[PDB]
Amino acid sequence: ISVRGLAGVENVTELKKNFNRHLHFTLVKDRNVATPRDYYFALAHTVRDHLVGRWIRTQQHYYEKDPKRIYYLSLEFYMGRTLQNTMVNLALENACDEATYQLGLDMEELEEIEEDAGLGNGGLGRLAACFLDSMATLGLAAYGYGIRYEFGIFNQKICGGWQMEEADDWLRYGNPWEKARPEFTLPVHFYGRVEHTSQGAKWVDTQVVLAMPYDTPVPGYRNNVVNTMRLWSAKAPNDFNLKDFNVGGYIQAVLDRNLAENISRVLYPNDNFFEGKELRLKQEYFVVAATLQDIIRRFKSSKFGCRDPVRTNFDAFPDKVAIQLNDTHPSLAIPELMRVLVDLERLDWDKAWEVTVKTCAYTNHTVIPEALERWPVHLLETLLPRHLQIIYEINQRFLNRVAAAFPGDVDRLRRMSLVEEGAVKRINMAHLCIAGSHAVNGVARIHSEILKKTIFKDFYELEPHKFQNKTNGITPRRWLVLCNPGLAEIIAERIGEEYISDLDQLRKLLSYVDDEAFIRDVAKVKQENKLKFAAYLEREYKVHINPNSLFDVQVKRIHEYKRQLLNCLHVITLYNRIKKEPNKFVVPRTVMIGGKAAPGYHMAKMIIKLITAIGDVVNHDPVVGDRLRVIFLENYRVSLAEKVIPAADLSEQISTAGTEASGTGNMKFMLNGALTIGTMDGANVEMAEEAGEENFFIFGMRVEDVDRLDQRGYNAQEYYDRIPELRQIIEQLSSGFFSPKQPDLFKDIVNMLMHHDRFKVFADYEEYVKCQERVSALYKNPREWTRMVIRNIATSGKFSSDRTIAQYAREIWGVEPSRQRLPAPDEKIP
Amino acid sequence: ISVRGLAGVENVTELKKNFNRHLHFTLVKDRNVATPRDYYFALAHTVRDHLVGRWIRTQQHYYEKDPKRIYYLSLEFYMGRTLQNTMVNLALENACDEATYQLGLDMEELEEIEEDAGLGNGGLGRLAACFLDSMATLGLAAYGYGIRYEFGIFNQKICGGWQMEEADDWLRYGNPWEKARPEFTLPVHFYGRVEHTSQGAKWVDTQVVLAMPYDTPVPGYRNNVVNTMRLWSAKAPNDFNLKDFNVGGYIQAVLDRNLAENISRVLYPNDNFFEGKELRLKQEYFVVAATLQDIIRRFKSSKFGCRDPVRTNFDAFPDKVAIQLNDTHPSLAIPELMRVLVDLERLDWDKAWEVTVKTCAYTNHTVIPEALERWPVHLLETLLPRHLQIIYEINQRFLNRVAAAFPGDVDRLRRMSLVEEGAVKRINMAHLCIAGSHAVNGVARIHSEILKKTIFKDFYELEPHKFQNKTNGITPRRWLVLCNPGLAEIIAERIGEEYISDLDQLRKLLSYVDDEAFIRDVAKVKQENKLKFAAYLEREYKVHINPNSLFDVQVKRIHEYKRQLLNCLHVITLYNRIKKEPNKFVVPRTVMIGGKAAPGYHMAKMIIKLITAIGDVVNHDPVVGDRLRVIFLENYRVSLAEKVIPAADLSEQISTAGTEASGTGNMKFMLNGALTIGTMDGANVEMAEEAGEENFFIFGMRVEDVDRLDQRGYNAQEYYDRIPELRQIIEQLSSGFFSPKQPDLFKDIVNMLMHHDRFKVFADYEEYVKCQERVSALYKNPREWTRMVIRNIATSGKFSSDRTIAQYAREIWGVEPSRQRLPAPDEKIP
Ligand SMILES: CN1CC[C@H](c2c(O)cc(O)c3c(=O)cc(-c4ccccc4Cl)oc23)[C@H](O)C1
Ligand SMILES: CN1CC[C@H](c2c(O)cc(O)c3c(=O)cc(-c4ccccc4Cl)oc23)[C@H](O)C1
Ligand SMILES: *Cc1c(COP(=O)(O)O)cnc(C)c1O
Ligand SMILES: *Cc1c(COP(=O)(O)O)cnc(C)c1O
Repeated sequence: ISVRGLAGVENVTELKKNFNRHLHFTLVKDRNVATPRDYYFALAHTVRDHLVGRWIRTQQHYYEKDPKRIYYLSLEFYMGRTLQNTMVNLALENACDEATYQLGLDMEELEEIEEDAGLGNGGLGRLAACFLDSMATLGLAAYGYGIRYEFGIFNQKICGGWQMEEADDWLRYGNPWEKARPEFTLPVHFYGRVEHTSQGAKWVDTQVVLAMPYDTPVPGYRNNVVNTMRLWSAKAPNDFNLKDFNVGGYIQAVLDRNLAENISRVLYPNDNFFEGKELRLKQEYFVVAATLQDIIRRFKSSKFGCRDPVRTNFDAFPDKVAIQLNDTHPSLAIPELMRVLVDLERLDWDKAWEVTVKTCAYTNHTVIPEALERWPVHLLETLLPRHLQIIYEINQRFLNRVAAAFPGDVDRLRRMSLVEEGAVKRINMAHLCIAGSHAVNGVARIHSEILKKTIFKDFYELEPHKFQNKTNGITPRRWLVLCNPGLAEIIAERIGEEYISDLDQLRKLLSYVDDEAFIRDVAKVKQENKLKFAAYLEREYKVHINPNSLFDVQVKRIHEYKRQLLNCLHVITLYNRIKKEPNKFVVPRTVMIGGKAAPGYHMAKMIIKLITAIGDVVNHDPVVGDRLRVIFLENYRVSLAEKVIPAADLSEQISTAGTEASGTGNMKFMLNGALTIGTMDGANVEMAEEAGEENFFIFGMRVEDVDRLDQRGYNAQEYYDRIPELRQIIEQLSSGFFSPKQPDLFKDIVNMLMHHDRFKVFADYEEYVKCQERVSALYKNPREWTRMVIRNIATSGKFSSDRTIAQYAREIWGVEPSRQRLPAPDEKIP
Repeated sequence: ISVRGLAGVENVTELKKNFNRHLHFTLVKDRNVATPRDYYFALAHTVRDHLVGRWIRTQQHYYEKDPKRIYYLSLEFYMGRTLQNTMVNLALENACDEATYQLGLDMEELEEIEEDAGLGNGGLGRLAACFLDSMATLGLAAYGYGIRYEFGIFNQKICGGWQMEEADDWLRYGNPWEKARPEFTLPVHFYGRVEHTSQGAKWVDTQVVLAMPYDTPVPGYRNNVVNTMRLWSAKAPNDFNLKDFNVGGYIQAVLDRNLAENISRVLYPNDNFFEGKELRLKQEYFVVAATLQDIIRRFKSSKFGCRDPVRTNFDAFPDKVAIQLNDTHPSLAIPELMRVLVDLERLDWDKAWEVTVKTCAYTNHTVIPEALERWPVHLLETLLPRHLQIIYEINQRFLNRVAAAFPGDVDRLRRMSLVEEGAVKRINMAHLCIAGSHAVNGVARIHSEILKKTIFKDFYELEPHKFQNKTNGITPRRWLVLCNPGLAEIIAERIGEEYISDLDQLRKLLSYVDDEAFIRDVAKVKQENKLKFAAYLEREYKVHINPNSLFDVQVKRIHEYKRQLLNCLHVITLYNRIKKEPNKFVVPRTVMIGGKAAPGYHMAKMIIKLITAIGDVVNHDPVVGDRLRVIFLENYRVSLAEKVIPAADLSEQISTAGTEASGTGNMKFMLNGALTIGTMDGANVEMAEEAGEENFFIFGMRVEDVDRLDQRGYNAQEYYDRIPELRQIIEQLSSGFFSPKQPDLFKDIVNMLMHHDRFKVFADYEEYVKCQERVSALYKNPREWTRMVIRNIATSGKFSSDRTIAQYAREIWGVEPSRQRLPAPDEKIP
């Protein structure tokens, strides 16, 4: 059937009875009233059973051996579905496929019932998920810590061509994967005030909110390692949240508990955008405060909570603990670690600071200013009074270091301060992170260089040793084996299975680039994937597409910097050219654009409307026929990505040079047989460098060109004046050609393009359409298109998150990865 | 060990492995980190497994045979713990005891970990629970329908002698007994308006709230029948509760979902008191609206949803459905049934009314005015516009019936109206219930008579056939076998086990009233129970009591009508007499008073303080020694009742004659070997009648005496003037003898007693203390005290809820009870 594992005789039999056990005893149903959802659940519980044994021994193992622990703090974990991924990592896929088949059920049908765990916005959250998978596969004692939102990223609906948001009630039917651990609930404090008494400061009169943990297992790839992802949920205490007496109403008090519990209610749906709301700050401290208590508790046990030098010497803390800050969201971990060490453990400031810096590391994800977290001092002042004091003290000591290093450089002083003066004083969380971390890394070579040359230039000059680079990656399990079994199979047929946990081995495929059989196969799986997607499209969304056309797709969050607008200009250009010479042959294309817009991002929502507006015109023009279709992919999310990416021919990665720190969707398309048209931005640079620029479709300005244009001054009118095709498009938009009933509907888009385009869409237009013409030429030559595809696939090995994690491990955490199988799962009950 | 079932070799072995299965796979724990709570859960899941098989076949059975279904609607189900009760009804207690013993665990220790399901205030909620147990034991196709409150009755804490309330987060660690059934979620409507169009009225522009059901199994006593209790939970839809667009904030919209969900958040903590709050009305409609949809859906299937006369003829509705309204709380079921039949099914009014009346029956629980539900018309007008219209129409037609029956009786017309004029117009829910039900019953003979003679005299004259009586009862399983195994054993030793489901057989014990062995035994188990309680007291609450004294207990909700105050007067009298003649012998007593006060009931809270204030003085007077202790039993609830009742010697049932409709605590004490001191009120009358007044300690005014006093006019001063002992007590309270630091602390109590005592505490004082002297005399004669106890126990058979349910079944529902064992639980998987 494929290499989804063995369908053993004893195990298929064992699976079936357990499926039946759960359907009866767990779901309390009988075959005569069970629905597909019930069957999905019976299966999930059956699969979940297989890793608890391993989960228990893995955690017991770490307790015995006591290795250095890695704590990955993130406010986002974009997990997606977990049934298939679990089967894959446990080598259960075929056995399960067989067992459900014999029970008369279609496993694929049941998998579609699982709800996505959408606890993330996009790239940042998905990276955390890929990292968790790699850390387990590399046998690291790692823990993912976050927040268990009861409502994840909103489900996107398109009404009248506009995006409608609706709550993502992903827990509605329950989550079979998590395990509530109410016995490990921890208290988190808010508000209050600081008392300075005799021997130290005291944080007093605080409001208490409880943090209840929920654990989800993270299985490594076929190595019997099962790590833990601990997500915190907010709960109101039953006392004060009722006991603070003297009238108000007993009923009201109880109803008001959903005020403390709102902290973990919903994920902020902003991608690369900072919104300074109090609720967000509460969420950030909540995850940090609870996590750190858990980390220290575990440490106090270790082998120090037995003997060792005897005397809680936190001198060894950094030798046993590593905390990775995914962006600045969990930045309060730095002043919180100090607070605990100084205020509670009573360590001297300098010793505490030494420990803090040595255990914390920070990962920067973007350079755009509106993504930068700058919290108003009055907010921190009211909510976290002691932390503000600690931050001022950290700032004080840091600036003294700067002054000593650059005597008289007064402007440098204000530039590096963690405190920004002005309208309202604010705290720069990025500066906080750099000062309190021993390592700061960018997510792609170009991005890391930009950090040193621009945004954090002063900090790099002060401590060059802190700055590093760790190019992002994606997990080959979910992003190849899981979503593209067909491709994984033909690759395995030639080079074996060892590449699944050693992607570099994909290079061996280079020697099949002229193999007639392989070329035919690679091309066949892509055709099958396209036919499958084309069917899914009519199944769940309904309105046909041609599977013989070039599948041109751009899927990612809607952003001005991502330039979905540039894509739109090209689509309209294609349309206008066909209308000019109807009977001229052009390579048929199905351009698919999908992605969610943050609810308050007006321009992003306007772009979605433009996309659907273009499709309304183009898709119903008889003269165009099936040569051009414009489709907006609704509710783009992890599970949808697993469907479109394997079906794509052309991957659109066209952000303005210097704006996309790295990107990861780009890597997903490369691994799945799509060719890339993009700018020299983020990881694109490293991808072209790995495959050879001749096997990549690069166009547009480079970072330097953008800077040159800025010195000069960007004037869109110029491009409008010199390019007739461009002029024609802008006039079509302006006149209502794409919005008959509301002729001025797109005035904001046009106005922006012409007068305030921070991302110079027009500047890359000419080179973009020219490059697109080259893609079409090559597509007309199936054999050569496929050969270039093989060159990309064979050279994508570097982009596996296993490589990324191995680098973090060695160059930042100080731990050694290992591909050693944990001593089987075997029963055991001590 | 006792007759808690057989500890079979194969089953104890089977139990142990399943306990281990659950500890490993379900709880994901290993013996090295498992805590008593984990062990309790492993056991609960193991026991829960044993009834799913039966649960499934019972429900399948009803589907095949299609008997008339009984729907018991109640806003309260005071269930308590369910582990032990399940073991008892499944005959698993000994096997489980053995198995956990071999696993090295103390089953009794684990049982204490289970949280009470306190979804009720007291009597009314506990009655619903006893009824569910009896209906299952009598093989009735019955369903209990209610609301799944996430917060039940508050946990009571005594601080400084005052009651403090704190949220009852009973779901904190999860509920192993329930099964969420999200697939059966139903929508409930609120607000909106009524459109009268061509062919009928339409309820439009409503706000939708979803009702998600949770099912809990209700096992019958050893007959393999497992019925269902379906509790509804409120959930906000994901659309409109987000989709009603045009600014406000996406985040806010999501947070605002906890506005629709507040409906099932908390139980109103009022016992026999009406609070006209909108949230309460919403709860009442919520349970009614969801339940009725479920009832009709099931009906449409039956055997009509196959063939029969073919044509949804609701003519057979009353032949297949019976809806019992537990008090007026679910009264909206009447106009809701009409709404559905008329507005949706399009039946003519008269046919719909015929069906409604024939399927509905109402149970009245009290005659006190402040418990009467009178909803303001403006509230129903805004929240349920169509129901108000239907109620006016029902009223209209009903009054026309009255006018035709009593021509010219204009005052009768206004008296019987469902609409009350005055300050604000209100709807009398009790009148609604009588008009739309074919049966109305009181809960004890005297209460039922009072209803016909007073409160509902006009209605009784109109339709005498509607009025009935159904004396309350308690289940002998939980209230004897479960809480008093020792007593159940010695009884079984002489007459067998058949009495557990046939309490009348207890009469056979009369022939052992002179048996020397039995007398010694009955007395021994009572002594063991007392020693056990006396230990529990120091264990969990700490401060010693003497197990050799007479255990004088009054446990029930704190009320002015229940007269805990009268008890207080007696206690103070005892104290004053000892202080007067210290060296005179008196029978030692431990008087225990426990019960919760509604949070807003000031007087009730003042009484609790008085009780603790008396104990402060009495318990620390050296001269008193161990002859008199006054203890306030904290957090009285079902699980605590299971502990004190079996340990009691004297049961205090002293409400003012005519105020306690029935009472059930009184029956619990009679069954467990306590003698009763009480007034001729509620069921007390029937209890004395069953045991013989010579074996009961009756005192005080009868209903007639109370009425006589009212004609005359009650003047407390008179009693104050003629009874020195009483005068001395009132002056002690007035002067601060019991509240040194706050001398006027009890001025409200004294003022009330002297000027506005609606319950004439003083009028029964003399006869009360005189009667108490008779109890002490008899206690001094162990042998005779015990012989009187045997006369009470042997004659309590009539008070089993099996008898009550058998009467409801035959005289109201039209179904025949059956003690036939359902065809085993045996595996099966169709
Ligand atoms: C001037 N104004 C433009 C819109 C912007 C804004 C909003 O008002 C609301 C939003 O939800 C977003 C968002 O999600 C991303 C970005 C963003 C992110 C990176 C680069 C450029 C931009 Cl415009 O901007 C947002 C902010 O008010 C400043
Ligand atoms: C005059 N006033 C007295 C208090 C009463 C009241 C409250 O203000 C608040 C409450 O929670 C209760 C309660 O639980 C029971 C009874 C009650 C019930 C039956 C008979 C007599 C009484 Cl007093 O009364 C309550 C109401 O405001 C009328
Ligand atoms: C991989 C992924 C992303 C990130 O895509 P980029 O193109 O790097 O912005 C966003 N959303 C989902 C659903 C993803 O799978
Ligand atoms: C039985 C019971 C009641 C009812 O007691 P009465 O004395 O009839 O008022 C109230 N609360 C609990 C916990 C009960 O078990």
